[PDB]
Amino acid sequence: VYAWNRKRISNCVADYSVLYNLAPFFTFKCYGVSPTKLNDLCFTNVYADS
Amino acid sequence: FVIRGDEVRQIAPGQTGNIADYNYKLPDDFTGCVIAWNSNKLDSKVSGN
Amino acid sequence: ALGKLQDVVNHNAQALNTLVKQLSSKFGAISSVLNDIFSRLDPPEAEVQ
Amino acid sequence: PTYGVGHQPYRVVVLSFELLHAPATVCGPKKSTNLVKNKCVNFNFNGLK
Repeated sequence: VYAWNRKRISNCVADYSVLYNLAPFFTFKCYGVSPTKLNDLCFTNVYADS
Repeated sequence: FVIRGDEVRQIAPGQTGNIADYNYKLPDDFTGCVIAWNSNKLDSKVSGN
Repeated sequence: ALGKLQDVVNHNAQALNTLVKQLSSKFGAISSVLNDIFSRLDPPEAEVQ
Repeated sequence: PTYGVGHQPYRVVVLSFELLHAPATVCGPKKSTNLVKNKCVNFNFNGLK
């Protein structure tokens, strides 16, 4: 957590429905966007912090 | 009905999912209560239910 | 000389321009565009925005 | 592994976005339609409805 990994996501088409519809993740909590609307929107400045 | 343990979040209004879309759908203006409890003791078998 | 009539025309045009300008106000919401609000949030919180 | 819930290790991934204020490079699986001129249509350009 002190050296958390940041990955840039760009120039791809993302299907978040396969992430949402798969059931292993206990917490999928979104703040500024609806979970079900992620497939209907286009984004830039996408970052994954692990 | 009987579902999985992790699928209890999909029994809610406005949700997109597999049992939400193709098995049981709730309306946006739904009123009522959802009850979920574990049934491993009764609805499971060692050979596979 | 004709300041009173031009003043009335100015007030009406300025009131319309201010009324048009007021559409660019978030009013304490995440965005000032309604379509973004629909495209981004679930109906329980999008209704509030 | 012997500890109870609340102390077990959890993997957290934070997805950070920006909303519509730049040209977008990551999009959803929606298919592109043809463009029509001089007609009243309900359009969706990169999430802008």
